[PDB]
Amino acid sequence: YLSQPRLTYKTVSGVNGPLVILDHVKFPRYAEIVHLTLPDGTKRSGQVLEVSGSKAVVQVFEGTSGIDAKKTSCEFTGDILRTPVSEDMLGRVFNGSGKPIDRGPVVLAEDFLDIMGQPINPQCRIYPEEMIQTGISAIDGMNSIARGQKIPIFSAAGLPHNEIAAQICRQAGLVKKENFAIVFAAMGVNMETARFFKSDFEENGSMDNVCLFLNLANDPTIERIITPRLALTTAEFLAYQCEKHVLVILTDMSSYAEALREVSAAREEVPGRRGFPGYMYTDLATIYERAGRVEGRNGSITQIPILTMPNDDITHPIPDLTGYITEGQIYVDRQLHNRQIYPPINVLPSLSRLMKSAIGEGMTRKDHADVSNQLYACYAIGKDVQAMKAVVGEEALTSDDLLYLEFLQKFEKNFITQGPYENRTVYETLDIGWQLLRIFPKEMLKRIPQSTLSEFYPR
Amino acid sequence: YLSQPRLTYKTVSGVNGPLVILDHVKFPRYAEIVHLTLPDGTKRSGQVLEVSGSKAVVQVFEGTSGIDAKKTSCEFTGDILRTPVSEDMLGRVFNGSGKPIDRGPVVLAEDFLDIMGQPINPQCRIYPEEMIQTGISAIDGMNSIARGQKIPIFSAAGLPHNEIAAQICRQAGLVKKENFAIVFAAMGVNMETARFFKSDFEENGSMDNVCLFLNLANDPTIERIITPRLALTTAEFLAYQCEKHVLVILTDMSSYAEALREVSAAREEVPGRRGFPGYMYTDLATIYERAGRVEGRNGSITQIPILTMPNDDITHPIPDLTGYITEGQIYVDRQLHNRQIYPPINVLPSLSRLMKSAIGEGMTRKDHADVSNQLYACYAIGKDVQAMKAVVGEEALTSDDLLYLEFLQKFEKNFITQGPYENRTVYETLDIGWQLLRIFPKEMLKRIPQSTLSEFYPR
Amino acid sequence: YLSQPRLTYKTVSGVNGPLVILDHVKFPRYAEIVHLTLPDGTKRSGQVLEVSGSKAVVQVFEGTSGIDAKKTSCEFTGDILRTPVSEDMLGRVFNGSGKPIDRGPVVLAEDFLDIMGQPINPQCRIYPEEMIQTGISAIDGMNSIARGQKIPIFSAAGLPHNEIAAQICRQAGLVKKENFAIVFAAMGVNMETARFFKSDFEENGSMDNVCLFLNLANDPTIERIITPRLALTTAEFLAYQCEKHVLVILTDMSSYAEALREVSAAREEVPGRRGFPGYMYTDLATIYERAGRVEGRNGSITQIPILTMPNDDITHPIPDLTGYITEGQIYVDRQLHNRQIYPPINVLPSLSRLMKSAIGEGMTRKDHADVSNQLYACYAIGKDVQAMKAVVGEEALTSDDLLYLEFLQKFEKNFITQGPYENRTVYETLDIGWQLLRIFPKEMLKRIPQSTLSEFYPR
Amino acid sequence: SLQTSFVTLDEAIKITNRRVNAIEHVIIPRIERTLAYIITELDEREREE
Amino acid sequence: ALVANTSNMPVAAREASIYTGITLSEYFRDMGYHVSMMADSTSRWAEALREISGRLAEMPADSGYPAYLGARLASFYERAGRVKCLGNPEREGSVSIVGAVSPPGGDFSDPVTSATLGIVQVFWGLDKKLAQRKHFPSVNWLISYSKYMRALDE
Repeated sequence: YLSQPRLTYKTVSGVNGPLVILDHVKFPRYAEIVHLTLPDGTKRSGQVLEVSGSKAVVQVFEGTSGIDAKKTSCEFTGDILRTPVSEDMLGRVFNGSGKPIDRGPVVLAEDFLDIMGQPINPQCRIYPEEMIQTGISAIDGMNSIARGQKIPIFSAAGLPHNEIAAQICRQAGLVKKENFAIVFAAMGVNMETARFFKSDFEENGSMDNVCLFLNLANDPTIERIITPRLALTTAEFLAYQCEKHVLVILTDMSSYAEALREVSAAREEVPGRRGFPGYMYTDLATIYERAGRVEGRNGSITQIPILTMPNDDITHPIPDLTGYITEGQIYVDRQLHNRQIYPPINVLPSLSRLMKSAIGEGMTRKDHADVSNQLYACYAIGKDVQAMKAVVGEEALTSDDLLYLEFLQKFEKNFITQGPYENRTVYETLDIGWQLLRIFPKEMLKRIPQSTLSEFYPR
Repeated sequence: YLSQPRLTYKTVSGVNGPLVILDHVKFPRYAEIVHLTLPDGTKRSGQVLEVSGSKAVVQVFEGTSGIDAKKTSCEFTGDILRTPVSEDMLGRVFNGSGKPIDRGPVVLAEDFLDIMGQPINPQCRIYPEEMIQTGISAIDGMNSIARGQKIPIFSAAGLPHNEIAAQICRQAGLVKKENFAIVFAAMGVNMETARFFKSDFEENGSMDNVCLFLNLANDPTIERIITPRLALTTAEFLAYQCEKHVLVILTDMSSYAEALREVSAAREEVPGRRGFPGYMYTDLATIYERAGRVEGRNGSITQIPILTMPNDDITHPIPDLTGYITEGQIYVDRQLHNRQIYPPINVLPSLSRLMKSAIGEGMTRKDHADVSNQLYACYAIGKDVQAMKAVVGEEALTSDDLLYLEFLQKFEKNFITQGPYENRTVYETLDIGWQLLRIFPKEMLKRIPQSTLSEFYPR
Repeated sequence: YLSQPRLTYKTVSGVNGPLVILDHVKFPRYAEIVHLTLPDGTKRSGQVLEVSGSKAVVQVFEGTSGIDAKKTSCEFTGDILRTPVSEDMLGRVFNGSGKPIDRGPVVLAEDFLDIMGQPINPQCRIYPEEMIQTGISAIDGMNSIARGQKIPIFSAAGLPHNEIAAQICRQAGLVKKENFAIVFAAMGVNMETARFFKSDFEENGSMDNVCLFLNLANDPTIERIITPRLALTTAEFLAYQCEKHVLVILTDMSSYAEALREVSAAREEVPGRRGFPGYMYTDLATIYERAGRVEGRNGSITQIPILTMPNDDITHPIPDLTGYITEGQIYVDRQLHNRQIYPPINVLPSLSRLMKSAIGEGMTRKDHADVSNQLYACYAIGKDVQAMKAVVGEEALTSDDLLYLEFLQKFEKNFITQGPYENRTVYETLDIGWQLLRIFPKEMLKRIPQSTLSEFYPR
Repeated sequence: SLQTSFVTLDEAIKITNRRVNAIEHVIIPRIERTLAYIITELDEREREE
Repeated sequence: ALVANTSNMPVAAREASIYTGITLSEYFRDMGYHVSMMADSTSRWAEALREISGRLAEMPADSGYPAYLGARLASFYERAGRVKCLGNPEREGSVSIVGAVSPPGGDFSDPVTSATLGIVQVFWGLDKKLAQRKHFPSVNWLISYSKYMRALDE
């Protein structure tokens, strides 16, 4: 606590777009939170971005319209933005500023954390082990998410990245061969989609384990920047202090990146590559890397950042800088979507670098690794045979080629195509895999050891 | 009547490129005019670009060479450059600032008009309809021009855009079932071109209705910023007060745009694409839109501006911003010119927005709209076939592709190719159109209704 | 001389990157040298690149790390970097700052020359008309070297351009059927490269005629843009005051360009291409043009500014601007090196701008020019034939094409391939030329007149 | 028929392989050089801004 | 007569050299002679303008060049031409200008080549790939043009 009376200033040097420049401010802090009172009694929030002597420069969260240089007062809190956190806030819905928008009370805090936090000391970081099943076969039997990795979903604009994200929140959980929570943050979301998330989470009973942050497209752009920090700040409290596993989903990081560029312009910084700040790399790492396991504690944080690829070009700095510091990718395609496949996830370009540790005896099932590798080869071959068929015709194909075409057609129809309300656990996903693999005789399943085939292949 | 003596200053602050900065000026008026007397007696003029306190920045039209910072006398007119205009300006040649170059007297001020332009109330603007029969099949057939339209000719350096513009001027007229006055603004035009147009107007006996404004390539580059405003100001007097129909030709908006760039850079303004002022769009809109008809008048202004495209592209800011303002273009290409095709006009990237309404029963021919669309599609396809042939060879095309290739070759030879001293009517142009369309069997002419085909196709 | 005591300042205004800004300086001189001592006794030097009033901007060669603001002591020498030069610098090894590093004494000057030098009066410059016999057929035949000519080797990282330069140093003579003083500027190179040349010069028994200037990869980057001037300044003393024929070799000029680019960025100068200063050409000319013979004096300077081409990009500003200044290039590539061909010299993209005058009757043999031109035609065509045959196959070729493949194959292994110690005469090179030309019938040797074929071809 | 089938096949293979070789040795290299050229020029425009 | 302002001479002098040369050309033009001057660079002059503009801290335009680059080239080339001379003796003269340009990399896209092509009426484009084959003069003959064909047909 400070127990120091706050100072309120009526001295304003000028106002320039989103910024208000104050004067005669006593020992101002950088990143200090202040509150403005306009002549009409309207209150606004803001944050100090520059303090050059007594000339404090504050960015106003809301619009600066209506602010004068004679009557507007600025109340200083004497501190920076610290988020009230508790276990009870799980099951609540908040806006970007951390305020409730679910008609519930303000959070009754157990502590206050600096939302910027600190990096996790690498000496106490534990390599990812067990798996967190998502319920979506395309990313459980092919590229599973290890309990501690960070694997993004890259999508083009217009693809159902928000519907999949909502499905993961409803279905995700532990393998279960009470301590699992999901923190969901949507940045720059439009009103129709924001309603979708809120209503879909409430109706299906999942809300008890979801902490939802909604930053709407028409909300202040600076609030969009702290939104993912508040989500992770909660995740760190829940995960590391309350000994539980937290799945954090950061939706539309591309909208975050645009908000970050806006803040950079407010500081009159010269834009870097493709208009983005030269520090975009470390800023994404600052958010992304606040995850993983820690020594001596049973909690964990995983992340599934979701990013829209501008112009569907994976080379763009946003997916490029993200992927360069994440472990593999899910990758949602367009061809599968136009073919009316849901989920439209393309297994050939996807990768989960930690899958080798996520799956196996004692974590999922003995045959997990073998089924995945054989299915991947079979799908890749089926696509190759399909390309051949288009040139040589059906009569030019042999029996083995026909089996690969049968697999290809049934793989997409049975294994990848799921529906938004069918929850397929890791064991059902593997059983579906075997149903497709039993299309082939044993001798064609070259990537599955004979011991595995004898145990699982028949029946 | 402003019967108030003028102030003359020697309080020159400094001179920087085309800009002269004055201080200690009493109540500076924005966009005022200053007459500069150099120490050697040379008189020059300039226009105020900005004022602040007792300082003003003056844009010197004739150039700043020879100006000192001690003796140069600066006379402030007290008003905005309102230019003398007269109905008898036709049959005269003026320089880029509106002064006689033809050994005639200074134009007698029948009245004065503010060259900045007086915005016309869109409610009283009359939609253009009547088609101008230019004689050029590439225009009269496909991209027809209505009287009051705004259709610039894009070209790159070295192409015969001066010949096309000259041909339109002497062949201009209406589709019949009496003529135009010419206001010709030369901006950065070399002497060889200047005499080309001047001689063509004289040889055809047009000078009785031509007013030239010549700012040549060897003349001052700041002066040409007003030159186009002086030309249109006269056009507006003649068209809207003297009930004349005026065709306005602007020889190059690119040398104009460069003149704006020189000034914009001189005052250290924040540029946009390729170094041009962020307000280029407005500076062009205020010139291009001085066209069309108004309620209560019988005259009109039709604009056909010319723009040289740097690097042969059409994404350069100059043609890019023009395309957003004007109602289509002609776009003179280079691939047609290299093949000795004249006029070398490429019909695919060129459109005329008013074409859909200035043609059809009651204006040209019932089938005009149908013939245009079918010919356009046929040409576009022929080019795609040519693009394939270049890769697969002439031996890898089907019968239909050959029909489009035959169309493509005959289309450019018989339809587009014309010659500079032959005019064809809209009805003759369509008859040629039909000769090209009759290359195809009726079943392939999918953009012409069956009723139209049965009336004309078998003829 | 300068008899007045020099002043010492403790008036450093501030430090910004590599530039130390002093105030309160008495009558600052542009391009004067300042010596500065750091609080710990370290001595460093720099040059005034800007003066304004009482302020001066000093660029420090060693660097600005550790430069203080209160205790830094600077003194102004009162002149430009004039350096001591003497004849007995041959056989000495210096660093990039002009100091000895061979444990010998400092230079006992015969005079002091301005490192910036002076341009040679073009009226007294005498056109080169003597040939140097390099012993390399790839050069002596098709791209002859004149005495006083500027010929860099365009190379790429990993190619043996250091071996070629070393070879040239030993077996470079005259075709008048001679001991060159070599000045070797080793800048931006590792120890092993500098030791390679130093050892080779001793192995050749010529070290008493070699002056070395070393500036290694671990040396300051600002000294790397005076080292060439130090080498050339010494060369000018030897060539134009002591009438000694000097060969000046500058190691990877790209380290010069990179050192210059760093300075350009530090001073915020106008970029041209790839971030290099818009004046890069002028700066390179200052270095390169210190070459050639002068009428009335028996000395000469020949340059070989070898440079590494970044990413083998022949259009990179470094080889591009050099190509515009020097009399052509030798140019090696990876296509020859990857086949164990030495020297890996590719004649096609190479040229010697003085060859037309250094060969022929009275110089070498009268058929020299004719043999070279036809070999260029045959070599280029053989490359064109491979470009075709790679797609169409050997069966698509006729006897007219196979001859060029036979020529190309025999040309590369007989004419270009030699070995590090194969020293051929110019006459032997031409005889080899004919042996390859005799692959074709007389009618196909279309670059050679019958007045030459009838004499030489039959043999 | 064997021999005649072999006939229509030797020409078909040479014609198909020639087209494949051109794509690989002529058309794509040219597209890659164009793309790399564009990428470089775009960064040059970014720098002057 | 010839003017030397070599690459390793003061860069500012490159502007004076270009104008000095053409001024001399006009002098002889006025005397009834046909003058055919040639400046073997152009790009080096525009380069001087860029270097000075930089030192001046002026706002650059396309690729670092001054916004007024086109203004300088236009007024330079327009001093060429066949003229009737001033003076009672009724002389006839001309100045031709054959100016080289040095585009970096051979890419005909720089502000100097682009602006020049909008000014000059004859385009003698050279192809580096022809020079490599010693096909001299290395004229492209596909991109070159001359707008005086019709003038000389008579």
